[PDB]
Amino acid sequence: PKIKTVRGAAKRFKKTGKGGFKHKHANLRHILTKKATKRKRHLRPKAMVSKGDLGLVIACLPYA
Amino acid sequence: TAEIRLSDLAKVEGGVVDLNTLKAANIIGIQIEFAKVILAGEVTTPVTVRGLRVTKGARAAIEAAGGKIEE
Amino acid sequence: TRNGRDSEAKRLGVKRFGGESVLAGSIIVRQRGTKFHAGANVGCGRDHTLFAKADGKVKFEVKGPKNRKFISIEAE
Amino acid sequence: GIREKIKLVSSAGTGHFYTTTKNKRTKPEKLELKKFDPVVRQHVIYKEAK
Amino acid sequence: XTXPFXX
RNA sequence: CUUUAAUGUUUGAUGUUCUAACGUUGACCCGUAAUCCGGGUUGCGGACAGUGUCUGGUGGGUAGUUUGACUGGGGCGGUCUCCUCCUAAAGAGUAACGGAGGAGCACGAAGGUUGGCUAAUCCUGGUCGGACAUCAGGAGGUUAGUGCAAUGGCAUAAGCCAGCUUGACUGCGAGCGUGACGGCGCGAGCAGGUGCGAAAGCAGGUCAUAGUGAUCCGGUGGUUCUGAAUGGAAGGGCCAUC
RNA sequence: UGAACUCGCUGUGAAGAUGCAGUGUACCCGCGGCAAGACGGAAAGACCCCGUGAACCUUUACUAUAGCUUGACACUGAACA
RNA sequence: GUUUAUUAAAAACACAGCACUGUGCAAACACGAAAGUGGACGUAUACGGUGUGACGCCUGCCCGGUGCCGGAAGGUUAAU
RNA sequence: UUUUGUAUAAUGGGUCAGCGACUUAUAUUCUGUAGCAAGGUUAACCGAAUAGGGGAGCCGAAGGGAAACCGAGUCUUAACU
Ligand SMILES: CCN(CC)CCS(=O)(=O)[C@@H]1CCN2C(=O)c3coc(n3)CC(=O)C[C@H](O)/C=C(C)/C=C/CNC(=O)/C=C/[C@@H](C)[C@@H](C(C)C)OC(=O)[C@@H]12
Ligand SMILES: [Mg+2]
Ligand SMILES: [Mg+2]
Ligand SMILES: [Mg+2]
Ligand SMILES: [Mg+2]
Ligand SMILES: [Mg+2]
Ligand SMILES: [Mg+2]
Ligand SMILES: [Mg+2]
Ligand SMILES: [Mg+2]
Ligand SMILES: [Mg+2]
Ligand SMILES: [Mg+2]
Ligand SMILES: [Mg+2]
Ligand SMILES: [Mg+2]
Ligand SMILES: [Mg+2]
Ligand SMILES: [Mg+2]
Ligand SMILES: [Mg+2]
Ligand SMILES: [Mg+2]
Ligand SMILES: [Mg+2]
Ligand SMILES: [Mg+2]
Ligand SMILES: [Mg+2]
Ligand SMILES: [Mg+2]
Ligand SMILES: [Mg+2]
Ligand SMILES: [Mg+2]
Ligand SMILES: [Mg+2]
Ligand SMILES: [Mg+2]
Ligand SMILES: [Mg+2]
Repeated sequence: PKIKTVRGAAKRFKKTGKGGFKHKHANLRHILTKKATKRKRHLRPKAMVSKGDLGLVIACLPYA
Repeated sequence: TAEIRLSDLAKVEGGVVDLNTLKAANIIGIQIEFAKVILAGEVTTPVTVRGLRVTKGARAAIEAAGGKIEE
Repeated sequence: TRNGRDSEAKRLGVKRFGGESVLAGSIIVRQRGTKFHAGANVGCGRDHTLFAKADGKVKFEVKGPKNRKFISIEAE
Repeated sequence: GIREKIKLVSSAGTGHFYTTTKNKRTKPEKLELKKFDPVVRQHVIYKEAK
Repeated sequence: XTXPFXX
């Protein structure tokens, strides 16, 4: 049987050009008023999954 | 929506690139409603592209090869 | 009244010692007060981090009638 | 915790707003400040203070 | 189960 | 209006009967040599009761589960996130149910900037006035102060006061620190647009270091980015926020 | 019942030794007897803790539910104040 | 009298007696999706449930809590 | 065997013989190897049946953006040094 995708991972990580994964930052969902504008601003753009986490991400996305 | 290469297009047989033609030449997909021509690969024979968005690059590439681009 | 508490260590200290060649913007010290004061080409941020403003070599000095420690950045 | 969240809204058309707190229990007067409004890209007046 | 072995 | 009182309209509503649905675990007749059942006749009830669907309440009667971890065994007690100092062996880091404390807020000024200013404590003198209130002088030299715990800073003040004020700006960010990670911190500089200053210049909150909660789901505003035949719309995305 | 050519003492040692070190003692093999040892046999400790185990039992634990109970509609009609 | 057949025979269970409380009979109650049946071919001097336990002398104070019983005006309150 | 550590007085085995525990399927990636190579390969099916037909499809030669879309660029932002 085909491996099944961890469908929640596929809603959170996207595979990119050199084979990595972009992902949205954490902490820009609510409780916003107290967080510095600077802080929030650097959380807007997306980011790469870390070296230590590619194991896990990739495990969750055979078909990425 | 699909993308087309300069590298294709010289292979539709009937120097006229349009959705059903590419499709026939098996380069896009039976259900594609829209397709662009990217500056990828070289283009050599002149050729006519009908009803296909075309990037700046691809336009130069195609036009230099003595081809036409009629939306 | 029951002890048991403490707080995460703040990794304060010298990050680049004398002679070290750093790029501009590079933290030279994480400190709490101003043990060190920014000298030439060295900045002082909010927490009193001293950072570099020009690329060059970390110099440590003692200047003034107060005899205060200063960190500067000389061009290499 | 007494202090209470409020929005400052842009006097310009733009629905833009900033966000902060105040001690309604003592400074009930609405809060009016000049803040940059990045839609009109001009320092305009901001109002309201819950 | 009843104290000494095996009462 | 302070609060009552006289017809309505219909509508149920409490109400009155009726009988014909329906109940009869009264009597009788026949199928029948039958305390079942069916039909019939009568008596008694009667739109009640009862049952179906929906619905509030009750419901250890039954059912399925939950009922944390650290711990000088376990339990009791205590503790669980964060901040400060010591233990920590003069870079970082570093354990214990080691030693001591603090936070889960506050401030539209207690933020910005320009100008200015400088404590504590003791002695001497001085109305009410006292060991200590305010006044003057000398000593003193930051032992004061810093919204708060500790530590480190602070006079060029970061301490104190006034004016003008919103930089407690939006977009970004070379380059660093710190983290297994999520992430967290510092940051010159660039662009727009601000305030204070004659100007050089300063300002992206507060002397710094606590003052906090991921993700999902949902709310509000913005924004045609998306829009399942097409145009719309719902819903979704994106940005702000709860 | 791993295999045995299967002694004492004092030490040592995964810390209570026939088997290790030192030393003492003892010719080879039975039979009748005794139970101080072989942490003797039997039974994967019942105490104790642990497992995000099991089962029953309890209750103003949670969540449901049979039952009990409330009303609305249906089976459900007529004539009068 | 009964009881742990196989480590407990007992002071435990039952018991006559007593008290509460339910029940108008198609009874309450109990086994049953139901029909049917026990209760009972009984009918409140009966039948069920609960407690207490011959008998003698007796069984006081408390209804706030928790249960239960009664209430109807307000308040709150379902489907509709 | 399990342990920081076992002659251990901790576990298992009276002895022998036979038997007794990392497999299989489909996905997926990686290494090695073979083929072909900007291409590679076909599935069901067809069949002259391990041939041949069948290119439906799948992977790859293009990315960036949530997306519209743009494209060797793209996004971010009014714009980026
Ligand atoms: C008054 C005398 N008693 C005290 C209770 C001595 C022990 S006992 O007989 O009573 C009982 C059995 C063993 N126990 C121990 O406490 C015990 C303590 O250390 C030890 N056992 C060490 C050993 O003796 C290990 C031995 O190899 C294993 C044994 C003897 C275990 C046998 C199983 N018996 C039980 O589990 C009984 C458990 C209950 C009865 C508990 C009570 C405390 C609740 O008693 C013991 O364990 C009791
Ligand atoms: Mg959001
Ligand atoms: Mg095709
Ligand atoms: Mg239960
Ligand atoms: Mg525990
Ligand atoms: Mg150190
Ligand atoms: Mg050291
Ligand atoms: Mg201050
Ligand atoms: Mg000044
Ligand atoms: Mg005096
Ligand atoms: Mg439609
Ligand atoms: Mg449509
Ligand atoms: Mg010994
Ligand atoms: Mg011995
Ligand atoms: Mg003998
Ligand atoms: Mg065991
Ligand atoms: Mg056991
Ligand atoms: Mg017995
Ligand atoms: Mg006996
Ligand atoms: Mg009775
Ligand atoms: Mg009794
Ligand atoms: Mg051990
Ligand atoms: Mg040994
Ligand atoms: Mg052994
Ligand atoms: Mg032995
Ligand atoms: Mg054995």
